[PDB]
Formats: sequence, structure tokens, C-alpha cells
Amino acid sequence: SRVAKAPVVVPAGVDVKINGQVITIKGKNGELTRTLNDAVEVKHADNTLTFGPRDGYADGWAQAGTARALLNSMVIGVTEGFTKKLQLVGVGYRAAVKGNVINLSLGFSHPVDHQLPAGITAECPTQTEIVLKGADKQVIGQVAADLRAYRRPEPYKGKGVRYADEVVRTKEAKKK
Amino acid sequence: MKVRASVKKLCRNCKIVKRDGVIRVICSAEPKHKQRQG
Amino acid sequence: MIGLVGKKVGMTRIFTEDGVSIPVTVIEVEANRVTQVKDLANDGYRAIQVTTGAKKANRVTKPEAGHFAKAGVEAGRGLWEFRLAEGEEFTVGQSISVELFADVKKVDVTGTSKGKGFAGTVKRWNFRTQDATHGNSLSHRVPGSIGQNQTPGKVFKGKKMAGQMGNERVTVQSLDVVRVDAERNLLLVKGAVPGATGSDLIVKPAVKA
Amino acid sequence: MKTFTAKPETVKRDWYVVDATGKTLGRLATELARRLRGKHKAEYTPHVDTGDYIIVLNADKVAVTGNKRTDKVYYHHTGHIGGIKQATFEEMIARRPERVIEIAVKGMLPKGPLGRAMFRKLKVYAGNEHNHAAQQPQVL
RNA sequence: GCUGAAAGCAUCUAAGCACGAAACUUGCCCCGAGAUGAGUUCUCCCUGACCCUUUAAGGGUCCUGAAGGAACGUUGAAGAC
RNA sequence: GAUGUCGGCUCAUCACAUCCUGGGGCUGAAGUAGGUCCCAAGGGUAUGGCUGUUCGCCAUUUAAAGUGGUACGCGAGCUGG
RNA sequence: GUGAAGAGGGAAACAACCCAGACCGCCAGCUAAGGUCCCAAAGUCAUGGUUAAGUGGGAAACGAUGUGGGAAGGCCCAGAC
Ligand SMILES: [Mg+2]
Ligand SMILES: [Mg+2]
Ligand SMILES: [Mg+2]
Ligand SMILES: [Mg+2]
Ligand SMILES: [Mg+2]
Ligand SMILES: [Mg+2]
Ligand SMILES: [Mg+2]
Ligand SMILES: [Mg+2]
Ligand SMILES: [Mg+2]
Ligand SMILES: [Mg+2]
Ligand SMILES: [Mg+2]
Ligand SMILES: [Mg+2]
Repeated sequence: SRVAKAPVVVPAGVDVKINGQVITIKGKNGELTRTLNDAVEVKHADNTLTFGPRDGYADGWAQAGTARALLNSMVIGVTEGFTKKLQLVGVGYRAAVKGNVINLSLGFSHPVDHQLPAGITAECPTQTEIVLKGADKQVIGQVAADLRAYRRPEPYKGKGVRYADEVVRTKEAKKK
Repeated sequence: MKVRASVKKLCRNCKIVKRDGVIRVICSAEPKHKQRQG
Repeated sequence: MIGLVGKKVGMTRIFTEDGVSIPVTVIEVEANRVTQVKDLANDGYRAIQVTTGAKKANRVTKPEAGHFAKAGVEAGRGLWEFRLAEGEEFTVGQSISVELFADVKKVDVTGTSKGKGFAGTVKRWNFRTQDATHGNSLSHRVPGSIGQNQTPGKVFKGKKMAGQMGNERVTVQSLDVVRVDAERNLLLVKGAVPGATGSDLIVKPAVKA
Repeated sequence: MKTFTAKPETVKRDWYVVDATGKTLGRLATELARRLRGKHKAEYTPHVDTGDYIIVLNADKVAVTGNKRTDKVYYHHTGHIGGIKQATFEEMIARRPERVIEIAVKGMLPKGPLGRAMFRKLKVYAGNEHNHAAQQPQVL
């Protein structure tokens, strides 16, 4: 039509497996599974994978799109190693890591330590930068925000941990 | 502001106005400006 | 999770100039497990304990037989705890009067409130009154009952109609303990404590937090 | 004279172990109800006692309707006013799944004495083949 | 808010996930197995003879009467009784 | 062939279109304080002067002094202005 | 036209609305209105299609890329969205 999804290679490391519905993948990165919906019928010839809609039911066809993509990311994650980094701006704001507990000195009375789930560590190349990186893109996303969420940037200044991309310059001029 | 009924949407860059019925004119991609569901 | 024995009067310990300290001094002699409830059988966890031993020459047979291990011993009451790791005693294997509470923790005295007896809506709940300018019939006493009218009057089974005050439990909750006296088992608390003379009392640990 | 219907005092005690350990809810209730009153009727009659013992296993499992899993309350109202009026949803049924089903199967009874002492012929049970002691001896 | 289709993008929703209030369930205190769905555990006491039936239903006599309860009395920081 | 009026006292019970406190969105939101809308009924939600008043105005408090239903709640419960 | 001066069945309950006018008796049949999963008599009926909101089972202006169907158009394998 103008959209769909058909490709999903299985290079080295890509040790995909299906158990009726379940799909466990392996590789240089980690062990990620993701039992899709029920109708789902994914397989694997030698390289291309393919979702399986029990039939052309409304909530059954589109269920393919969201699927042929999720697994694909599982592959793109396991082979590349996912990264995403945010930056902290504002006086006093600092950064630090000690394995998991990424101590955070933002601007409250006492600093904190966000313990990241397993599969994604983080590194502060400086007291200003934090670069998280792991396999599963899921835990990646939530923790990406779960972190910046500790202090969302405010317009008047911009201060507050922001994704290292956020267009938000600053405010609309103040007033009263 | 976040309205109750429906005040259309106006502007261009406003949200696709798609979701669970969320109109509110504003035009997102206005770092500060953000008239919407609330 | 701690002995339970009767109290007796209250005092003041004046040193360093508190004197505010209003000790309850509730003696807590031996406990003795007497029974150990557990998962299988007995139902839940628990762990009975009759922290007493008052000479009870005349007692009904089943209780007189309720004891069984070494010395035997007899008391009267019979409490227990729950989760922990208490012994398998009977009225043998004394517990202690010095439960583990360190020196500065808050206890939870629990006794049975005194008994006023039948009491008006004036004493039961502080909501009552009425004036003295006229109509001496419904003087400063009788209430004006359940509102409503045509709503048949399900009376909302409460308000506070006169009724005996009860002797119901109380559990003051939270009471810093001042003294204990290892061997001269007394254990003093800070005021409060329901009941009088020498009510059973319980004195729990610190669950109030 | 002519002649009745014969349903003296009857006697058809049973052990039917209606597992219903899966997706069979709602409509499923009707059978537990009808089999309580005597639908095939080997001799029975809507008016005589005997719920024809049944045993619903699991119970703690039902797909429910299409969405009454997150959206349907039960509503009980205690008694002591204070307008407490208790309300609990279905997904909120984690302390005692056994309750439901038994609740549903009810009301569909004659309502009154007969149908009242006829409900117990169900046996709740929320955990498959467990404490089948309710009638461990014989079953079906 | 993440992830992500329908709608190659994008999208907090359609699958799935993450937060989130004195409200809701619980936590705390009291009542609480008449919870007739009448639950549990521990301990105590009773193991003498016959008869008539319309015989498994019993009905009845003598000898026994425990554990316990109650009754009475002295009473109570318990109580209208 | 009788359903006793207004206001007060006593004692209430519910709604939510929420006054205070709790959580959010936008702001012509720097902060502090606010404006408005969403959510929220757990609990809390003034003493007096004048008047029969309800209300109101005034003095002085308060986190705040909510709107409304309940025979404009409440006389086989009080009062009788 | 019905009730009044009309009973029976239906609309949960319900003089007037729908069916229908009770001379008696019957443990005998077919139907009306309305209904056939349980309460509760009888299809968990069949052939096809809609809905996914418990709509059905309360309510307008107006609002919306919800989803079904039919017809006509704008750009576009000289490559559109
Ligand atoms: Mg008089
Ligand atoms: Mg009534
Ligand atoms: Mg009936
Ligand atoms: Mg509201
Ligand atoms: Mg005033
Ligand atoms: Mg009135
Ligand atoms: Mg009078
Ligand atoms: Mg007068
Ligand atoms: Mg007439
Ligand atoms: Mg017929
Ligand atoms: Mg039937
Ligand atoms: Mg409806």
C-alpha cells in the first residue's frame, strides 16, 4: 500500500527462536525475549523473519506492523548495543556513577542515586554528562526519561537534565 | 484552556488532534505555548 | 511478643528535673511458653505464653492439665505472639521480664478500660449540652436525636445514644519505657495505661512505630 | 383420580466435578444453576430440595466478558450507613477469587428457602485439584 | 511518559510497558464463628444390667451419675436487672 | 373526622457544582504570591456587636470560615423572639 | 377508544397504554400481545451483516484521521503521499 514490513535479517549472533508465540534472541549483546500477541505466527527460514497474523482481522493486520518492528529492534539492539545520552545544565548540577547507583546532585537538599535496571549501564564522561547504554530498547527508553524526569528543564532558563537533543532553547520572554 | 467540549484546533503545527478526542487549539512545537487537554 | 502481667498504681521519678516522668510500674513476672502454635496444626504461627503463676490451687481440670513439661507450674491467663522463634517450653523454660527492647524504645501498654457503666450522651461523647434559660424538661442532658423526618429514620445506627461505657481494650500505643529492673520485675512506663488496680494488661513491644 | 408428577423427597446426591478451570464464565453459570435445580431431571421438580452437588474447580480463573475484567464492580453496601457503601472491581478480586462465580451463579436461584439452601451444592475452591476433601471420596 | 503500528514518519494505545493524590485496598485501634458456609488447636470426663415393641426407629425400667455448670453465701476499681 | 409556620438550640446524614488542606495542565507563571481549568468528599471548615431574623453589614480571628439535599433535616426532643 | 361500571395475559411494579370481554367445572389441545440462557414457561435456532461503546439499558447545539457501505474528484511507475 505505501507501508508494511517484510525484512528482518539474521546475521551472526542472531540466534532467534520461537516457542509457539515466544521469541528469544541472542547475540553479542544479551538475552531478550518478547512473546508477541496470540495470532502472531513468526518464524525463520534462514535469514528473513516474518510475523504471522492468524487472519485479515482489523486489530489483527496492524498487529503485524507493531510486531515486525519490535523484533527487528531486538535484532538491531543485540548486534549494535543501544546508546542514548542526556546532559545536565544549571549551576550546582553534577553527574556521577558507581556501577549502578548513578548519584545525582541536581538541586535538591540531598542528592540521590537512581538504580538502573539490568541490561543497561551508564557513564558520566564528566560531572555534566551521562550516557546510558544497553541492549533492550525498552528499559532504555523509560530510564532515559525516568532520569531527566528528576528535574525537567524549565523555559526561563533550560536548567534541568535534558536529553542531549531537546530543541527547547529557553523561554518565551517572562513578564508577570 | 484545556476546554471541555471542542474549540476546533486552529493553527498548523497543532497536534494531529488524534488520540482520545483531544482538540484544543494551540500549535505544538511551541516550546512554551501549549494549549491542550489538561 | 513480650510478657503480660498486671500493673499497680503509678509514680513519679524526679531526677535531672523531669518529674514529668509518670511511671506506671506494671510488674511482669515469669512468662513460660506453655504452648507453641505452629504452621501445620495449631493453625497459624503464634506462640502461647502465660506470663504469670499466681497460686491457683483450685482450677478446673482441663487447665490444670493444660501444663506439661518439667516443673509443670500453673498460672491463669494465656497469650501468645506469632512470627519469631520462641522456645518449645511449657510452664518451664521461662521467657524473661527483660524482653529485647534495649533501653530507649516505645512500648504499647494494653489493658481494659475502667467501667463507668450506663452513661449519658453527655459523658460518652463530648457532643451534648443544652442551655438553662427555659424548658427544664429537656435540660442540659437529653439530645435532639437523629435528624431526618420522612426518611423513615434508619437512624444511621450510631450518633451516640446513651449506653454503658464498656471496659473494652484500649492499647494506648507508643509509650517510652523508663525503667525495667531485671530481677525486681516492674518495668515502668510513662503515664497512660488503662484499667486500674491490677488489670491483666499486656504491654506489647513497639508496633506503633 | 388421575396423577401428579412424582418428586417425593428424591435422593440423587452427586459428585459432578465441574472443573470450569478455564474460559468458561458467565453463561457457564447457567449450567451450574440449572444443574442445581435439576434440568435433565431424572425425577426432580423445581420445587423439591437437593441442589445436586457440583464442584467448580479453580474458579479463580475466568476470561470474563469482553472488558468487565477491569470495568465491573459488584457493589454490596454494608449496613452501618455512614454511607460507606463498598465497591470493588473484578481485577480487584485477588483476596478471594472463590467468591465470584458463586456470586454470579446466585440470584439465578428460585430466591427464597429452597434456592437458598441449594447454593452450597457448589463448593467454591480457587486452586484446581485442591482440598477436594469436600467430597474427596466419590466424583465424576 | 517510554516503545510502537494502523498511517514507511510521527503518535502515551491499538499489543506491551513506567510513573502518579488526604480519594479506593491495605497498614493502626475496637468488635468479630448465629462465618446456620455455625471453622481451628490444646486439655478434661463417662466403657452397669434388662424388657416391649408395629425392630434398625426406637419406646421403657433399675443402677449409676463424671468433667462441668449452676445454686447459695462473702463480695468487686464489675454493674439498672 | 388537623401533615403545627420562620429563626434559634440539640444532634445530625448525604451530594459535589470543593472553601482549606492533597495531585496536575495552561498563564499575560522569574521567585513569592496569585488567575483559571482538570482531578479529588479523607478529614477539617470562627468568636462576637446590631437585629426575631435566615441573611446581611461591622469588629477581630482562621489553613479555611464551602454551595446545596435531607417536610426550606430536626417541637410524641428543647425554645416561643 | 379504554377505565369509571372489566376481570384474564403483556409494559419489572403501573384504573386509562398493547392483547383480549371471565355462564360453571377440566392434572386436554391451538393461538394473541409479548417472549424462549438462569430466576422463569419455551431456539444458548439457522442464513448473512453491524458494534466493541456493556451501545443495547436516559439527554441537545456542536466536535472528531472511530469504524461499515456507495458514488464522484485532485496529484501520481515521465515516480505521487
Ligand atoms: Mg411546661
Ligand atoms: Mg423505608
Ligand atoms: Mg420469583
Ligand atoms: Mg468534581
Ligand atoms: Mg453572625
Ligand atoms: Mg424545615
Ligand atoms: Mg413538648
Ligand atoms: Mg412571641
Ligand atoms: Mg362513580
Ligand atoms: Mg403451540
Ligand atoms: Mg427454561
Ligand atoms: Mg447504558
